[PDB]
Amino acid sequence: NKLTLDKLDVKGKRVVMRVDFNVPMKNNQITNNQRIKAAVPSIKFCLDNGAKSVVLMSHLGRPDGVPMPDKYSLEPVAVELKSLLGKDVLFLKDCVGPEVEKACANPAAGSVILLENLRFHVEEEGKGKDASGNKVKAEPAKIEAFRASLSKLGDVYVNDAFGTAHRAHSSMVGVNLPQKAGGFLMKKELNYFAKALESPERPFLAILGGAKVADKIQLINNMLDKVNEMIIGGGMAFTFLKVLNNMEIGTSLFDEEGAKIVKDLMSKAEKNGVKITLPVDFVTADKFDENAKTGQATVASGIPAGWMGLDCGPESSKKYAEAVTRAKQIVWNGPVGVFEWEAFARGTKALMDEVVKATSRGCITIIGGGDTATCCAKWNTEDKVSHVSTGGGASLELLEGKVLPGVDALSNI
Ligand SMILES: Nc1ncnc2c1ncn2[C@@H]1O[C@H](COP(=O)(O)OP(=O)(O)CP(=O)(O)O)[C@@H](O)[C@H]1O
Repeated sequence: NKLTLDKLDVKGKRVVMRVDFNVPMKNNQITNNQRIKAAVPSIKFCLDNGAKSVVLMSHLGRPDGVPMPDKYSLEPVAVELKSLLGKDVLFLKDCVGPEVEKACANPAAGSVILLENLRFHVEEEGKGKDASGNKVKAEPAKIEAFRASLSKLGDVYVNDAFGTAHRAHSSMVGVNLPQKAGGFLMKKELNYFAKALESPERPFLAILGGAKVADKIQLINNMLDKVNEMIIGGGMAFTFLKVLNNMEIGTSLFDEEGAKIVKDLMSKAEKNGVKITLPVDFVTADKFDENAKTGQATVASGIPAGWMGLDCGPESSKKYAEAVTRAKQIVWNGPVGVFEWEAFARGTKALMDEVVKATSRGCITIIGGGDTATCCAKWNTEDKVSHVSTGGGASLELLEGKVLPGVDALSNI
């Protein structure tokens, strides 16, 4: 279909490799390195297979096309990468231009080079904001030059940046080398998602959680065409409960736009035979705070208002468990409560326990990136589910049935 790294001859070749090293940070300290580790297999393969160089490029955060070295440098990533790889990483303070080109022209065999944040240049995204905060547009000649420069850095191109595969950015689709190969991470991610979406083992359970409904309509709709069961949890559930069940939800999140289509979505489900599991009980809070006073409510009792519901309750966890038990395949995108806070994490943790249990008995368990992946780190379960995705937005696009420009741009095999 598409050329992949396993099929690519890299011996004695400089490999310029787009990766997603857009890792969570604080005070320029990396807080989850999951994205970095995820790329190691492609990098090692290249090295073990005689690549002259591997030049790594990524964005970090949204500097919006202006240099932000004290907020968004990849320098910390170069440090973490050397540790993961047990090899030196040469960090360049830029990604394009004559000095970087000189550095990458003919490196000593086995050289690993990490470029500075691609997004310090407006050319990468093709638009951005000026240093005064005004929206600005990249210029075509400059974009071409930007792409040309990156292109100079390797003989062959590999994209392992699954997390960025939804972005038609210069580094992702604009590289002007004839051989453009998907990396092992890109391959792995797509395989699990394809199987899940094209050819699932059944029953196929989707667990969708999150705050709002409006932004998930395509996703729910598409998933309803694929799955056998769906759990809808988190903040989004209140919209369904209020509309469908007449529930009193207090101050819990309510999506007015979403409420308009909830019925239509449930109709599709019924028509398709998809069993919907909504929460039946809740952990309530008197305010939206980590340390709020908490209570308990049922759909029938209502949320006494305007208290808000911030986790599912024990009976919900039981129904969720029952669904998990039924499943031979699961895709989980979204926590079922405010997992960030211990008083409202219980539902999420229990579900994680169930998902882990399912994996141990052969359930194919796919965790969407973003918050759900974060939970995997938090509770140390990355090696206990089948797949923890590195791409939240990207994975969501696939789940919505969308094409990834980063994949499309690869060479055909
Ligand atoms: N019952 C509930 N009430 C309010 N918020 C809830 C909730 N259950 C979960 N959440 C919150 O939902 C958040 C995730 O929701 P959402 O739909 O906004 O994804 P998101 O904010 O990650 C989109 P983006 O990718 O831009 O960050 C988590 O931060 C969690 O605290």
